[PDB]
Amino acid sequence: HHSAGLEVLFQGPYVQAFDSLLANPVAEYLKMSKEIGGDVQKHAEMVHTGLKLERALLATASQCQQPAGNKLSDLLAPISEQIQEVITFREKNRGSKFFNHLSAVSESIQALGWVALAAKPGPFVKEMNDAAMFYTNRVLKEYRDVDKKHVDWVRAYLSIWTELQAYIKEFHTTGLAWS
Amino acid sequence: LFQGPYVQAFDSLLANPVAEYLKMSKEIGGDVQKHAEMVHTGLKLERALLATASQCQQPAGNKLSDLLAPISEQIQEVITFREKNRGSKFFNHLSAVSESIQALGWVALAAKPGPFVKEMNDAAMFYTNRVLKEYRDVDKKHVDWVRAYLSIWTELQAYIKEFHTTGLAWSKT
Repeated sequence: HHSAGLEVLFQGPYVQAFDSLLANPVAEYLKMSKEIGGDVQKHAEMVHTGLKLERALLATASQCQQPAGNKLSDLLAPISEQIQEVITFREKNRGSKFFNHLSAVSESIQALGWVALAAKPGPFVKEMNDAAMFYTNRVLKEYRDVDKKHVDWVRAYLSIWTELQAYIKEFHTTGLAWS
Repeated sequence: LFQGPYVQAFDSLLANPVAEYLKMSKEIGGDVQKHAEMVHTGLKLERALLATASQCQQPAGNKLSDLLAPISEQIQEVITFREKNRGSKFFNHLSAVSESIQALGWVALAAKPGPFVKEMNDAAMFYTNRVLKEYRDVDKKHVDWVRAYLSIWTELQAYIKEFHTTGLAWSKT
């Protein structure tokens, strides 16, 4: 029937593989972000939308021929706007009580842009996760023996990019496999 | 970073209704703010699918459903929020959104997308009329919220009529 509209659909193989690797880190990161609240919670919602746009692009690639140099930026404009949204939130909230949490995310979120690389996407995400780790090391120093929910937040966030590296390694090693 | 023709034409029509809806929802807060963030996410996936349609040759059956699977998940997330928040002080605001959000599913139809979105707008209108009955003469922010939300689907219909009147136009090459 038409009144029901678009029913829930099963994800194709590219996204199924992505979800099996990234579901548990993403869920834990979203749980701990809600527990911390404030700016950490607001930022996680933006990261979660970035991840949802990551899956939408993987689905595109599984059914689409890689377009011309210029024509690809038209496909990546939705994910690059979301990456910038996550970055400008940190830039506008420099007075935040959770600045290092905001910095860990803004300085690593560009990892979602691995889909724009035709060579070495894995080392790119490793370098992004090294930047997240610098700021998360500060969160650990401040909260390791004060608030354990911040310690799990750090571990949960960093494993998103560790699990993204495992996904790229298994399926898209030499770059996102376009149709 | 810069948007393609399909999405730029969408933004020309939907940027101001969407912004107004998000600002009013934040003013109301609570469950209305929570729901609007889910609607904004759905609208972002809509744009992503319009960018896919501009550069991609139309897929058949299962290949097409694989493309639509991200947005279908988000539409359902908007719908399950209302079904799980029946004890809400903003139940009609919640109902207005969940009974109309399937308008984002127009991208799946092979014919007549406008009357489909119109029917979703009729459902939004039934419940927004209950928000108006209740909150006009109480708080005019709810009146501005209704006007903002209904105009999203009014401007969507103008986008469909102008560019994708017989169905979503996919790339021919």
